[PDB]
Amino acid sequence: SKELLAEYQDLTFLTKQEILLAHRRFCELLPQEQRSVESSLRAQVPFEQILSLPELKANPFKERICRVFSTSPAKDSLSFEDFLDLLSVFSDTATPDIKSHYAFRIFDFDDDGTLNREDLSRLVNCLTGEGEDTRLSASEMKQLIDNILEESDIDRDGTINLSEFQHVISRSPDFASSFKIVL
Repeated sequence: SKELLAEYQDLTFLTKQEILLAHRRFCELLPQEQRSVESSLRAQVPFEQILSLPELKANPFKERICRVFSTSPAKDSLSFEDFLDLLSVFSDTATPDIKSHYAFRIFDFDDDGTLNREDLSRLVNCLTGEGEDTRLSASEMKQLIDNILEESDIDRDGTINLSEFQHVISRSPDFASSFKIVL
């Protein structure tokens, strides 16, 4: 995390200065839970330290973004190698397929390759239950999940794979192109 030496697997769209600027962002992000002595390297940066700054509060996808970036167990989360590989997906120069693959992984909670009906409900409820979702506004998406899955499940298993997601979302890849960062 804090050193630039030990086995950095980063096949990525960032040149030598873009990595140095992103390393300075990761350095400002690093020190509150380990405040002065930087002891736990491939473990911090955590969701507590991502939640630390102003506009990471009513963004319903910030814990989803953290989980696709690294994570697996709680508190052992976004190391610097994860830190570069992630924003490389949103870099200018990065391909529409790696951005549509990231959009699939926001809906695919357990990362097994398939959007199940429960994981599509839990993602869409995370963004829709913010500005007063009353009982009819909850029932409209709780009925429309089953009907989106019934129509997009072309292969038969009752669960949306990456081929069936990209048949609805990016067969001509227009939505797949619109995922750019400012670095």
